[PDB]
Amino acid sequence: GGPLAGEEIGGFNVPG
Repeated sequence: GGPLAGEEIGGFNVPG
């Protein structure tokens, strides 16, 4: 949840 990645949908982290 959020504008980047970290969750199944979105998140707060880069997809690194």
